[PDB]
Parts: sequence; structure tokens; C-alpha cells
Amino acid sequence: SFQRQLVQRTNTLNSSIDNATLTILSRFQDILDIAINEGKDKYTVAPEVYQIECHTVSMVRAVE
Amino acid sequence: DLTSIQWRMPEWVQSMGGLRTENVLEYFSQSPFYSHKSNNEMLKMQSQFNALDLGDLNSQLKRLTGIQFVIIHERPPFLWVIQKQNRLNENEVKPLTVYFVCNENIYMAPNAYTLLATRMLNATYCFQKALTKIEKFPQYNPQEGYTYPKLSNDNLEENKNQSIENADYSFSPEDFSVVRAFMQSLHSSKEAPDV
Amino acid sequence: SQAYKKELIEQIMIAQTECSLALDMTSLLLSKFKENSIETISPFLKSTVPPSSLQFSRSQPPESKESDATLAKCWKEKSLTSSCKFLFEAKERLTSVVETEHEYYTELVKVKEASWPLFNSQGSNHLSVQYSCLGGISLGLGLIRMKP
Amino acid sequence: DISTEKTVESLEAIRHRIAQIVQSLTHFLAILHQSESLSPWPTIHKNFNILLSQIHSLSNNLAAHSHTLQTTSIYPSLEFPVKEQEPLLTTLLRTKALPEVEEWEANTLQEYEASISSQPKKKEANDAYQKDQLWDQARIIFMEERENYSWFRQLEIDRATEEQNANQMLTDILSFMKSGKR
Repeated sequence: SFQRQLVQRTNTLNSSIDNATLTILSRFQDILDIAINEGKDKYTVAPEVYQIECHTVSMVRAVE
Repeated sequence: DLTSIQWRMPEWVQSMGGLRTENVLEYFSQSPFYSHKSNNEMLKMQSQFNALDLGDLNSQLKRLTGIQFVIIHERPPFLWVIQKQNRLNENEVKPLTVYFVCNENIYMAPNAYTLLATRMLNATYCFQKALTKIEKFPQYNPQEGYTYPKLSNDNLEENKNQSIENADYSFSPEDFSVVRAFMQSLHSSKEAPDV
Repeated sequence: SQAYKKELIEQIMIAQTECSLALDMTSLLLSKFKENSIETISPFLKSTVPPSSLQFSRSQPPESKESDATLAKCWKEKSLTSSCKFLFEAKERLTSVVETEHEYYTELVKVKEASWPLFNSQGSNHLSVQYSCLGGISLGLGLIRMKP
Repeated sequence: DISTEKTVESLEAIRHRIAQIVQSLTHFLAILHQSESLSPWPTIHKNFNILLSQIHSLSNNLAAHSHTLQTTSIYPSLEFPVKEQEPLLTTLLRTKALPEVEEWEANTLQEYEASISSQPKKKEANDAYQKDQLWDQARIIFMEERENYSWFRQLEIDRATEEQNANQMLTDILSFMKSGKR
């Protein structure tokens, strides 16, 4: 039918939107979880850096 | 520094007629890893003085608490395991760092977490490098996808499927075609006489 | 060109090796009894010696240098600075992209204001004009090529 | 003795993580091999996300068990001849970091000590503790604040009822043309 086509399309649009926004906000939100420094093992710090950069790239990507 | 570093005195071991039981401990005495505080040291002093006042090893070691390097295991004529320990009681003892004869060589036993985290370090570092090399490279444009600017094109010859049906007459790139097939047909043909 | 993936292959490969050694030594470590990990090792290693070479050793944490704690700070601060520079740079290039953006669809407004048919193309993604709107016989289309 | 079981189990999980990440590496190279040109970006970024999921899963896997991992040490047992495997087992004993990595570490310490030169007796790690607490508060306020904001019409569904009565009305009018009945 003519209706459900535009409707489901709208569903796709809203889906992509909420997914992108939620992506950005999530990636930023977890950086604060990564933000902790003191008390960590020297090795444990290392992955977290790459995690920061990857979260940032994920943010800019969802922006795209 | 006192970890993975190698050490050896092959002329010594060759001089000994090969390691046996006490003499391999003497080889540990040869080692930089050897401690003056070790019960083996003061027992060595006891051999220098009391001499006769000695009883094998463990019967002499276990009753004399302190730093020790008991031979828990061995693999003649190659490996010889030597566990460090610290006696407290007739029963109680603290296990300590392994040292061993890695064929006329001595290496301290690595901690598991240190090397697992080491490899994790190496991997995550390769990941950081993996990200940094390609950052600032996907020249994005919403209109044109993830462009990668280049000196020249070929080389090799979302749901945006919508377009007018018949199209023709029309235009639509076809930015390039067959030009690769020119020269490649030429080289496939240059080998033709060879074929 | 290509050298990026060409080097990246070396990077991921070497990292995969560095990890594979862990996978193997640990598989040997847990194959001391269970068959679950002996299956996973490379035959080249299984060809050497039967596993369970490793054994427990309860000996100290042991200890850590204070400078490592300084590294924990130094890495993270640089990472955060990299984060801010990254976000700022991305805002810059995206601002330039918007500069490219406003120029175009406004032109499309200039044409649509003059009442012309408009249609999307293939993967080229540019909108295109049905220039033969007055018609005659055959259909006609034309992409509005960007000309920086 | 009992803790050895803790090791076998925690590493039962960690080896699984290693299987996951190495398998991801195999799949990743398997993707890059498919390309003759450069691989498309989105798949690549997706791959890095898979990576982050894995390494984060492993760091999480380290847990309190990591302390137990610290307690342990690596030595060959009686079961293992070193007749030819010695050169490779030494590689297995190699807890040493990649030389470029430690080189980078010296590159970090040299400049931190350079900061110490520019700032002799001005340690701030202690202040950085309460600042980390500031991250701890800022994150919580950041979480709670987002919920305050709005986040996402049956009448449009009712439009279908409009089409419905329009349809029955069509049945009515066709009945009319058929018969003139009203």
C-alpha cells in the first residue's frame, strides 16, 4: 500500500537517527568510564588509550 | 635487569665433568642471581669451618630457615629447575622465584601477568599505530561517500538504488571504461605468441 | 596508494603473531589435563613436545616501579589531548564540508524555483536535471557536476 | 593448590577471549585479502570496533583474577625436553616488550622528566586523585542529566480508518452504478 511504504521508510529514518545519536552519546559517555587513571596497572592503561581514540572516531563517524 | 637477561660460564660447566647435584648448586653460586644472604652461603661458610657438619641438602636446608634455592626438579643433562624459597618452620616455607639451568644458561621464570600484559601491550600498540596511520585519510563527503584522493584512477576497472527506469536517452558516468581492457588485452595478447 | 593496507597487513600480522604465541602457550598451559586447549594449538608445536610444560609458581606480585605510575598519567594525558585535537580537527574539516554543502543544494533551489524535474542517479549520488522538460521525443537527463 | 583451579578457569575464559580476538584478526586479514585495492572504510571502522569489544572484554576478564595471574610464574616441567624447542621456548619466556614500544616509553619518560625540569617540585598526581574523583562526579551528573531531556501519532493510524470508510464508500458507489441503490 502507498501508506506503509512511507511509514516504514520513516521508520528506517528514525531508526538510523536514533542509532547515530545514541552511538555518539554512548561513545562519549564511556570515555568518562575510561577517564579514570590512578590505581590502574601500567599495562591496563594502554588499551584504554586506543579505546579513547576509537570512541572518538566512532563519534565523528556517527556525525557523518 | 635481573630478569630475562642471559648468563653463562660454559668453561666452568665443562670443567666440572657435567652437573650432578651439589656442583650444579655451585653453578648457581657462579650465577649473578646467587645471594650472599642465602642459607647456602652460610652453609658454605660452615663447610669452610665445620666441614663435617653437613647433611645432604634439604636436611641441612629445611632446619636452617632463610633464603634457599632447593632443586625441586631437574632435566639432566639439559635443564635443571631450582626453586628459591624462604623457610620459616619445619613445615612452613614461602615459595619464591624459580631459577634454572637453561642448558649452561640461567633465566628467571617470567610472571604470567607480566608477559600476557606485555603481549597485550604490543598488540594494543599495534592497534594505536593501526589507527593513527589511517586517521585523516578517509576524505569524507556526504555527497560522494568516503573519497580517497589519488594521483590517478584505475588500476582496477547505502540503499541509493533509485533511478528512472528506461533512462535512455540519458547520461550517467561511465566515468571510465574499457581503457584498462586496452592495455590488458594487449599484454594478454603479447603473451599469446608465447602461448 | 595501497601501502596503507600493505603496512597495515604487517601490523595486524605481527600483532596476530604476538597474540598467537600467547594463545599457544596458554593452550599448552590449560592442556595440562583437559583436552579442550590441546586441540587448538598449531601442529608445529604439537609436533615438538606434549604439553603441560608449564606449572604453578606462587611467588610474589612481585613489585612495580613508581615511574610506571607516571606512565599511567603520561599516556592518558596525551590521549586526552589527542582527543581534543581530534574533535577540533574533525569540526574543521566538517565545517569545510558544510561550506561545500550550502553551495550546492541552494543552486538546486535556484533551478527548482525555475520549475524543473529532478531525479537521483546511480551510485554517482548527484541529483540530475530532466532538461528536456518541454519534451519532443526522447527523454533527457544531466547530472549537475560539481566544479570546484 | 586450589588457586591453580582459579588460574585454569580464569585463563579458560581468557584463552577464549584470545580465540575471539585472534579469530577476528583472521577474519580481518581475510577481508583485506579480498581487496585488491584499499578496503572500504565502514567495514574497517567496524573491525576496529570489534577489536575494541575484544580488548575491552579481555581487560574486563583480567579482573581480580589478574592478581592471581600476578602470583604465578612460567617454568617448563619434567614433561618437556628442551632439545630443540629451547630457542622457541626462550621466545615463550620473552616477557620483553617490543623495542619500539619501550623506545616510545623512553620518549615519554624523557619528556615527563622534562616537565619535571620545567616544574621541579610541583607534583600534581595527588591533586589528580581528587580530579579523578571529579571525573567520577562529572560522569554521574552527565548520566543523570541526559534523562531529563525529551526522547522519542495514532491519528496517522486513524488515516487508515479514513481509507477504510472511503473503501466501503467505494463499495457503496459501485453498488449504485450497478443498481442505483443508495
